[PDB]
Amino acid sequence: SSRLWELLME
Amino acid sequence: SSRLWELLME
Amino acid sequence: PQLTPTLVSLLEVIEPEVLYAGYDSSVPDSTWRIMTTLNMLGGRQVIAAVKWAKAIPGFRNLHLDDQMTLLQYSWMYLMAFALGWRSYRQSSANLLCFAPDLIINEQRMTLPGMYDQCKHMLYVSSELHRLQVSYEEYLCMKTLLLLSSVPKDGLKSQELFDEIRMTYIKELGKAIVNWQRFYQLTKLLDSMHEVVENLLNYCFQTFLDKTMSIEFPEMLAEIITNQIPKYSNGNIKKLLFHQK
Amino acid sequence: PQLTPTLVSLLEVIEPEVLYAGYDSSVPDSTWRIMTTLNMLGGRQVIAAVKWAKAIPGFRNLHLDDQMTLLQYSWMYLMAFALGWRSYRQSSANLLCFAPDLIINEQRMTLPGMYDQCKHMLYVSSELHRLQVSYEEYLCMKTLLLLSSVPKDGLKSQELFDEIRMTYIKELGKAIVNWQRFYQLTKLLDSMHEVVENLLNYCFQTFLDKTMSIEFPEMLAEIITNQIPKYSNGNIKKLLFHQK
Ligand SMILES: CC/C(=C1\c2ccccc2OCc2cccc(OC)c21)c1cccc(NS(C)(=O)=O)c1
Ligand SMILES: CC/C(=C1\c2ccccc2OCc2cccc(OC)c21)c1cccc(NS(C)(=O)=O)c1
Ligand SMILES: CC/C(=C1\c2ccccc2OCc2cccc(OC)c21)c1cccc(NS(C)(=O)=O)c1
Ligand SMILES: CC/C(=C1\c2ccccc2OCc2cccc(OC)c21)c1cccc(NS(C)(=O)=O)c1
Repeated sequence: SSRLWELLME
Repeated sequence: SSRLWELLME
Repeated sequence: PQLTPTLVSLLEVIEPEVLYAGYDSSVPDSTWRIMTTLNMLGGRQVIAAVKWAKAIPGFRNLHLDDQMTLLQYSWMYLMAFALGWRSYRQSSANLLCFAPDLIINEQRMTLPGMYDQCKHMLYVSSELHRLQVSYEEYLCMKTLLLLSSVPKDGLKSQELFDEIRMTYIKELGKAIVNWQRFYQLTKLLDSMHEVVENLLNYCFQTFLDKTMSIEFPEMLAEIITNQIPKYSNGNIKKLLFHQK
Repeated sequence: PQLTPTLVSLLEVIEPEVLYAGYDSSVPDSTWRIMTTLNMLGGRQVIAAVKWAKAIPGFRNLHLDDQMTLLQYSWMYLMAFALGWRSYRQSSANLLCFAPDLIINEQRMTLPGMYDQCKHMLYVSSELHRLQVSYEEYLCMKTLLLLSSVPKDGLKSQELFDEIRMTYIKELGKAIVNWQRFYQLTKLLDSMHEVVENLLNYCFQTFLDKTMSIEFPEMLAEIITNQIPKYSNGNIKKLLFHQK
């Protein structure tokens, strides 16, 4: 979720 | 740094 | 007259409980090391898969939440299929090529859970070998595996998702151009739902086992935490090329 | 007439290079496991130390950047001193109590680097035992260890930091109330700079060794990455109770 999200948002 | 920062900002 | 050490009372209050290492000597070191190393490589692979997916044409066009959803549902599909491919490309019987420096021999697997997972993987590898899957067919099939599962109520960008998925199915048919081959490769894609379901089950078992306490990297741990309920909620809808 | 598989060319372009596991069979499994487990517990301890520090009176009053700085410089001081304390409290000769389920015997340490680190820790433990340090003195000394190093050019909240540090020194003197004891305990605090410098050196060595490839949790890895240059920049100023 959170770690995945900030990787996706990069 | 970043992981430490968001732990400190909590 | 007498100054009291008032802050030491507060230092006592805030002192946290002792941490446990999770160390159990009953689990052999070899076992703990290969599982831990596999989880660590696994975590790094999910990262690679997220950066790969952000570069797939059409993928960035879906809503951020759908991209999130597709990656959380498909990470094990992407990893297992790429493992089958690298093992097939090595050509050695019973060898699983997790990485160029970590080639596991299923015939050296003493841990039964790991032995069972490896045998299923050997079926994936055996199927790519039987069908002599080309690199081009493989790339198409891998992209389809990113689009194989959806939530029960669907995605926010359902129409666009269906358009993109349709495009990759057509892409697979072109790379091959006999229709027969298509039926067989899409049948192999369909069979991956069963493979992954066994891999996720072993993964979920280990992730929750607080006695073994095998280490998991942070991002693999968040994705497993978010998924476990869904694998019991009946919230995952598997997309099948063929019945049933 | 002939449809080309155009997307497969882009699928080829974006396919990432194969990941390496980092696995080296020359390193024994026992070795890899204890180092990995220690780093994992270590990472969890830094988290605990950050939550502890946020609860220390006065600490939250400093600028967020100073709180950041103090934690990055002191994490190894906090960890080594708490390890010395738990080992002293166990009373067994040559035992290092990393956790209640991970009590290492230095006399079973086959890896020389780990053997050397453990011997220094046994000196910390031996000193707390010789001086019969009480829990109250320990809590004060632990807080002082959070305030033992500063950046070369100082902190953003220097005046307030000096006021807070002064308060904890006074707190230590009260908990004891013979001045002699104070000199001896503040001398033990001073000697921790040397202990930690050896521990950080072994830690930095392992962190950079890509052949051993011992695993480190994410937050320990970021703090080590930020610190390594500073441990060579001459950017750390050690605060001494006594000369020299
Ligand atoms: C029209 C859908 C079809 C097949 C099919 C289905 C999906 C994708 C590709 C296909 O290619 C042909 C193909 C090839 C093998 C098997 C197939 O379905 C079993 C299909 C089919 C269905 C029933 C009978 C036949 N003909 S035959 C003479 O092979 O029995 C073909
Ligand atoms: C997520 C990484 C993973 C595997 C893995 C790891 C690295 C590269 C490719 C992989 O393919 C899937 C694959 C297939 C078979 C075995 C695997 O590792 C055991 C892997 C896996 C699968 C199931 C469970 C676990 N973790 S555990 C051992 O703690 O229960 C890991
Ligand atoms: C005034 C600072 C001092 C000591 C001192 C220094 C810092 C903190 C606490 C102290 O407690 C007394 C104390 C106790 C032992 C050693 C000390 O410095 C060596 C100090 C001192 C310095 C020189 C001589 C003496 N007197 S004696 C008779 O012990 O030689 C004391
Ligand atoms: C940061 C955790 C750590 C130690 C540690 C770990 C858990 C609890 C208390 C600790 O006290 C410090 C302490 C003291 C002696 C030995 C330690 O672990 C080896 C630890 C440490 C210190 C130096 C190096 C390394 N990592 S390595 C082995 O890869 O080079 C870890």
